[PDB]
Amino acid sequence: SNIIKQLEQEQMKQDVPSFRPGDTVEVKVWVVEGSKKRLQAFEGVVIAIRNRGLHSAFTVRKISNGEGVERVFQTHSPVVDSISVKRRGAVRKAKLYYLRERTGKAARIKERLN
Amino acid sequence: MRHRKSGRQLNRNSSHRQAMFRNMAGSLVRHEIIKTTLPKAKELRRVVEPLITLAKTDSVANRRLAFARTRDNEIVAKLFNELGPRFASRAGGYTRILKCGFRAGDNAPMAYIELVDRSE
Amino acid sequence: MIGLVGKKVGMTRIFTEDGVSIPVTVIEVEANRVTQVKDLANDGYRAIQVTTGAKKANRVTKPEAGHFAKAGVEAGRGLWEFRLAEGEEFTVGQSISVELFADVKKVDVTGTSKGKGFAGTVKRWNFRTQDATHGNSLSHRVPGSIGQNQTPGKVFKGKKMAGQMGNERVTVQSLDVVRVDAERNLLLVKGAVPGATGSDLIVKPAVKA
Amino acid sequence: AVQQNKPTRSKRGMRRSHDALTAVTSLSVDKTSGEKHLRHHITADGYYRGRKVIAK
Amino acid sequence: MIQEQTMLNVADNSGARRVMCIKVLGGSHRRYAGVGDIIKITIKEAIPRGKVKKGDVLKAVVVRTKKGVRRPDGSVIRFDGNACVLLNNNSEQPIGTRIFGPVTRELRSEKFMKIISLAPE
RNA sequence: CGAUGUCGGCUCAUCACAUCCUGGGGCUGAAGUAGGUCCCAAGGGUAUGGCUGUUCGCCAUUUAAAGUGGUACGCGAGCUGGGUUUAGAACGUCGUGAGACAGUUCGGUCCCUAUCUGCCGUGGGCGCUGGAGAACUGAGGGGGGCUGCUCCUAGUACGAGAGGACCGGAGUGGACGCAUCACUGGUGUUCGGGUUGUCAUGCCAAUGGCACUGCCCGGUAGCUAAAUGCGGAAGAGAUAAGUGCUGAAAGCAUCUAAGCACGAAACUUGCCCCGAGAUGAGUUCUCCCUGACCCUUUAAGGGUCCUGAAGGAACGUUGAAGACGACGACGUUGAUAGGCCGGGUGUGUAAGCGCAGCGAUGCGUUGAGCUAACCGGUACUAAUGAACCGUGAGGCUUAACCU
RNA sequence: AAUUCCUUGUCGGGUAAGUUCCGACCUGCACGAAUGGCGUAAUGAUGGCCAGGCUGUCUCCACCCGAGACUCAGUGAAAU
RNA sequence: ACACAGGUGGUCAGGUAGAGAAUACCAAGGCGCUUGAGAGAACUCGGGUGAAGGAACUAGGCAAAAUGGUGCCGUAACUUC
RNA sequence: AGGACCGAACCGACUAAUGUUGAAAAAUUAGCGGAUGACUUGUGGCUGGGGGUGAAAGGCCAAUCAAACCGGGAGAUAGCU
Repeated sequence: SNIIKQLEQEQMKQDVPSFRPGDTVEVKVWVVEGSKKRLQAFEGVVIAIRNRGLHSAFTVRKISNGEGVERVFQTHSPVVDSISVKRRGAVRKAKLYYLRERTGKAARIKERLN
Repeated sequence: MRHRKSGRQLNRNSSHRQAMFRNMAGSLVRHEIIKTTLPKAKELRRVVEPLITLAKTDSVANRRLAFARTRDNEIVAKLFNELGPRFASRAGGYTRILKCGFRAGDNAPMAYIELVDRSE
Repeated sequence: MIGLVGKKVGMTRIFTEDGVSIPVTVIEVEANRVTQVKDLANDGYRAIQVTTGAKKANRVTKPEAGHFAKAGVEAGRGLWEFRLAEGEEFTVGQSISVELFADVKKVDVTGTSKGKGFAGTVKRWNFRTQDATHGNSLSHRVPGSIGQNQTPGKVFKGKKMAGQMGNERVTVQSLDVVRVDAERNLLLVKGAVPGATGSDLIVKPAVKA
Repeated sequence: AVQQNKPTRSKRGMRRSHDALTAVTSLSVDKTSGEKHLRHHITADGYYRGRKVIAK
Repeated sequence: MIQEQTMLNVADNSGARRVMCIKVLGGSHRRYAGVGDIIKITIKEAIPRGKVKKGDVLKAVVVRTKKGVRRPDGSVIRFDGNACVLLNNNSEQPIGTRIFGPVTRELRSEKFMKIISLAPE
């Protein structure tokens, strides 16, 4: 509605790139360890869909220890702070959830170019 | 429940509906007016106007891609060419409806669905 | 303080700098000016009653027009009593707002639940589903038993099974004050409130937790 | 189940209280059709507020 | 996950393969769950070289929940393992001397210190 | 015995207290600590598995605790059919035999659309005394009542130490409920795309059809849990067991006889929902009707004429409302649905055309096209327009006020 | 043991925990050689058991699409 | 007993794909099954899908699921070879 | 070659579900087994009730089977209801 649009513009205050999945990213997030304003790096594999306005999603494949995580990024949370786009590619699907199953090697994808 | 869902089953499955609507679409173009069950008309309304919107704009592409939405040469030939100037006279609302009461096979309220720019 | 009747008109969640984004529900207040009064000179009560306006002045009847005009003009689609014994208010419209709850920090929020209607065992009374195909013969969403045998001979009054969901007033208590916006007439509450969009809702002060 | 006992005449007419057709006061007049017609439908000569819908 | 069964991974050098839960502790008939809680375990397979025996009853902490755990805004870290760190059963100490696997910040909080010094992410 | 379906399970409970836990105490061989035992206490809560047809039992591991017993050893016109016990069959055994088996084993039709009572909901009349429309008071009824750990107190009291509280407070969970899709997800045949086969659209291309949604991925709105929020309180009042003062009978003593004081999750409240058919029909506010006649035991009316209102429903258009009614909203002085325009969302570079490649196909055009149930706006279409139903200043008695 | 009452016998294996199962032991209530004994590869809509894959069987139920139910109109039962 | 979702033998045996009288979609050819119309509940039936777990279910993994073709590899206990 | 294997036709009925005042006095659906034979089926033929037949269940012999059905003895008899 108009009345949750005005409010929603009130909370739009990120200015961000455009992320077309197959994005490599390095997310730098406020940990708040023991009142530390350190920022921890999360190079991952974008999969999930952004927008739904305000509320957005992104997610990681990490492959830390032969297996990873997913970590939903919002791109409007302060906890997010700033998000690097890094390498991007071309892939027809907007999700790469067959990368949870089929894992490495087929994690590779084609390049978007510029 | 059906809270903020629209789209009736009507008679059967969606697979009946899409055939059943395509028939009635073309029958509308083809003969001007249709007398049928009052729910039915007010459901077919929703999804035949999108042929009519595509057809009040000149496009070759959108004609063939508008034949993904119809089948029959004739009705996409009437559309655009003959029912184009009919519907170049407006945007929005390409039928009047009006109603006509119960049917003589069993009591079932009927309405109408008919073109408004010729109906004189 | 008293609660006043706004309306929920969406739901959001609003970020804070410490990294929590609490759930929110954006109730929109719009003036609630004091129309009818109920006093202890007339015994039994010491409420105050209010308005929200209404779309037309043709959509209500001559009785529903009179009572209004005998307290200024402002429309009304409703009136909701709000007991009080002190925090006195007065019969002339006052147009009071969220501004109340800037010295309150707990609230209740007391709207109307949406309901589904039909109800049913499992779907409303939360029973188990069994005999899916392991010896199926009707048994899924059945209540199974509802009673015993002849040494009660009957089923007690107020036994759950079938009936009705919602379409009634409801509250869960609390639903704290998060932001008081008295100038856009937004009230940002903490978590999900009573009913779907378009429901009227009081927002009393709790002291009940 | 299969009932037991015979319901009484009373118990019939008691259900048939609620059985009846709504008297709509069907006949009505327009100034576009003075016909004695059922409102919000056909006049039997196509009109609804005037305007013939019928071609049959 | 499920109080009964589950086949959990070892996120730690000791033990190997499938490791069964038998009760998600906290009790009162705890339904599913476990994210960073201590849970009564029975190892089903154990490391074939080196010994802490199979079939023993121990305890473990689930640090890698495939459904997910989350905070501070409720942003969910969804694991792809189902792994835990085996723990002394009469106590609470890690028996495992190396830990590999991402872990939860809910173990940073409160007495658990030992776990989160020996694993990264 | 003119059929009262057995056990056990499942499902669904509900009651009793001879109480398992929480609560409150007495005694203690009551160091603390957890207890032991007994008294009071049913408000609430009261475990999953392994084996076995068994309930039970035994075992495993929690849990605050996994109470006991009753309800046709609770529940088959709700489910199951494994056991016992149908007819088959077999072993061992018994029997001369046919056959037999509270020994054992494998296999082996579980029927019935509810009239009535009862319950859970929900309307339709009439009533509430002129008739209406709203808003309530709150008599009553229902819901709800759980609890660990950790941190603080305090490493204090206690203890030789080891160990380690009470009282009280805070915090974070578990189980259960309640609410809600905003977040995280699921579904999403009604949205988009890929794709297998084939058939069609004259043919190519591109599509559409059909194949359990053909197969398969993602997904909108809505609904929903596995998600998220919130809830069980404090505090009163009157008490129980209990603990007491004061205190005679019975110069003392004595919690009781006179009189007073505290005292539990019980109870009455406080909290939430239903709630004036609460026929004891309550109350507050407002609105609409203030014309004639006639025939009667006449003050009780019946009928007739003129008005017919406020308001209702009907009807239509429909709703995060809905089995149907109901309720909610609107009916052209309109945003009520749909449509349209724009937005948004989801997919992911349409088609065609041009170029490259022999081709398959790629690239460019083009983060394109398409896109609902959404949102915003906009009368484009239908909400037409009469009507209908509902009447016509309020019975008697008495008090008070008013000429 | 499809044979054993006591009996969940007893020991071992498997199971986190195994009245069954499996291997043994022999105290064979009340096994036994053509009313065939003991084995047995192959076979089995065979009995029992375990394990893998796999799963809405369950945890713990949800939504969806259809056919009813529900409502209208026509027709029009039943046992009792 | 019915214009009964059942039973009933021989003969003819088309295209494409496919091993095929499978099956899928089409012929030739013949049909929509003699109540329709609405609302889309609960509940029942019939299907489809399910985050995480994966037999904890139950008398019992019953059902479903998942497996599946063809070519090629490679193949153990045991054995009446 | 094979009472061979996998599997349509055909036959048969192992599981479950739905039906169980049905659609139907035994069927339907999804699975299932057998499948050139100890097969299966059409046509016709043949065995008769104290009898047949039976890869054997007291099964089957016209929806009836531990002695069919129909007529007759016969209004059997019933100390029974």
